[PDB]
Amino acid sequence: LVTLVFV
Amino acid sequence: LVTLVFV
Amino acid sequence: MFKIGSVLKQIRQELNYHQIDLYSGIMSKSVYIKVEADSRPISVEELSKFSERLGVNFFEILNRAGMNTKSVNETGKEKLLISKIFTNPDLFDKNFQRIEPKRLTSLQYFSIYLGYISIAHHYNIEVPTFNKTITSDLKHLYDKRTTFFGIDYEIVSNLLNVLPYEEVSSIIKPMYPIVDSFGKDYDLTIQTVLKNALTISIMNRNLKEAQYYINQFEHLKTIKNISINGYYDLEINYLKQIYQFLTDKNIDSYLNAVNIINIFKIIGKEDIHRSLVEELTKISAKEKFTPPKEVTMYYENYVAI
Amino acid sequence: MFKIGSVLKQIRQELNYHQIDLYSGIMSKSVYIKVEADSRPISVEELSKFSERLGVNFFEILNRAGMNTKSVNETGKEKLLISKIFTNPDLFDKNFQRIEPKRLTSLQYFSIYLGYISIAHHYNIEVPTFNKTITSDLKHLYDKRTTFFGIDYEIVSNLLNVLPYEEVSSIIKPMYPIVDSFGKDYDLTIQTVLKNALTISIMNRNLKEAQYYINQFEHLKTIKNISINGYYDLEINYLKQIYQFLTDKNIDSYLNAVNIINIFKIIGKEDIHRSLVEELTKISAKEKFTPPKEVTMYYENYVAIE
Repeated sequence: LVTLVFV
Repeated sequence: LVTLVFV
Repeated sequence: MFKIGSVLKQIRQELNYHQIDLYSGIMSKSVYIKVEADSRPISVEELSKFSERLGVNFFEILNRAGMNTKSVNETGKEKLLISKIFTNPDLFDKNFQRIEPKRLTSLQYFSIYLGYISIAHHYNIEVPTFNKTITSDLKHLYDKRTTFFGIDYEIVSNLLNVLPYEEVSSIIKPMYPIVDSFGKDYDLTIQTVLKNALTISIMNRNLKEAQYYINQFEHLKTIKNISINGYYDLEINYLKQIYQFLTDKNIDSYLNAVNIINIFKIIGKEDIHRSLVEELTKISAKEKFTPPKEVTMYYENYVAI
Repeated sequence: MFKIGSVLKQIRQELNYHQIDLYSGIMSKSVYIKVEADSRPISVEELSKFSERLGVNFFEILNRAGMNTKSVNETGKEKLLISKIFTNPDLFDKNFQRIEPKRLTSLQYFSIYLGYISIAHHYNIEVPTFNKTITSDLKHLYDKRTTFFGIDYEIVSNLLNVLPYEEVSSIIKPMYPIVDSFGKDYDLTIQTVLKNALTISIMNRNLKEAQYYINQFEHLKTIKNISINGYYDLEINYLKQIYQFLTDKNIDSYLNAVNIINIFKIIGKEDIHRSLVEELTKISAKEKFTPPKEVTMYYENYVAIE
């Protein structure tokens, strides 16, 4: 899957 | 399982 | 800023330590009262020392003080907001018009910008400005880069979801292999790039690229301190199994992929499981990568929308 | 002892930012050069601001500076050493004699102390002092506690491996439920206590205790920001499946447990898988919890000894 990361 | 943690 | 002082007093008292037990050899009892009273800025060098006196983790102390960011910080709120708009697209228009112009102010804002583009694409909302800016934006941002930070891997990770692989491809290569860990949040993003890339690669049947990424992830396992994401290890391995199936053509490999996908369901990861299944279906039909209806994200956990 | 300054210059230059872009509104160009030259202590309030100017994560900056824990810090090296002695027991004697006396100096040292006791127990090495001090030690440490920190959950986590559950039981209850997250390292240890407890509970067939822990872990999933450990989610669920099998007695539950344990093998976690298998064997035979031959640990990853 293509996941969106946000730290 | 019983694991040993070390931070 | 944050009240690191109150926290220090809190921990000291809870553990029953006297002031003389902390400042002894570090500072005067006079100024210490000021630090603890949050009236005097505290230096990292000092906090570190108090952290050893108390016996409580240094980063934990910062967290307790409010470093529990992702919200306390300007850009932090913007990122959490992205999740909101994904559930309430009616809030896109106004907010985007706000972020879009300041997308190049900092690497943080650019990642936020890319998050919005994903909302627009998912809701077929028009964003003409995008296609007429990305190339230059990317040029501007990485043309002269040497070393990359966590936010960079985050950007590239979110960039892969709104831009054809052929374009992002060149930006990725220089960022690997990884040689050292710089925090769990850094280890999280560097793994996401590989996971997202490996997916697009296996999907579009670019088996040579797929192998590259499977090797890059495997490399991370040799760098003690990287701390691999369990969920990613499972997901990446399922892709690794599908990869093998597409080459060594052995039903076993495929069955393993299915078994892994299933485990996600068995452990309560319903949302991520549903997405996985939707993905296996498309690969089995040789469909190229196209933003699905199931949008997965990762803040403090692996979730869907 | 931490070049936070050099790092700041490094990041600023790499991103092509001028000094005026960072100190403008924060401090004079004069003192800033001192901070960056690592000749003037930098306050958390300041670094935080620079962190926003640069656009790079605040904690990442600290890590790059050397905050990569286990780096000196004193106690950090002692913990990494524990792993070494586990592979070279001949180094126990000397080192233990060193840590043992300073076990109550700080919560950090106590956890290190408990780590050693585990080595002694695993190599049948004698440690008479232990049985004659723990009770008092625990009394001394938690008798008057109110709030608990990550290191506490770490202590209790390692304590469960060297002391009968009946004794540690009382110290755990007050530590739960959890209501908020305080860093990933904190979320790691709080999950370990539940994982370890749930294991001993299911093994000794204390099904009421087992349910308690299964529920406490499930509660953590409702606290956004906790960030659960994938590997633990898998392991805990397998125990959850064995729990169900021992009650609602359905072969499906047992098969699920096996399936989960197998996934560990399929993804390369050979060491932890072997340990899991050894554990299922014991559970299927109704064997109570007893320190195995396979010793699992968790630093930056879930690993085994040998």
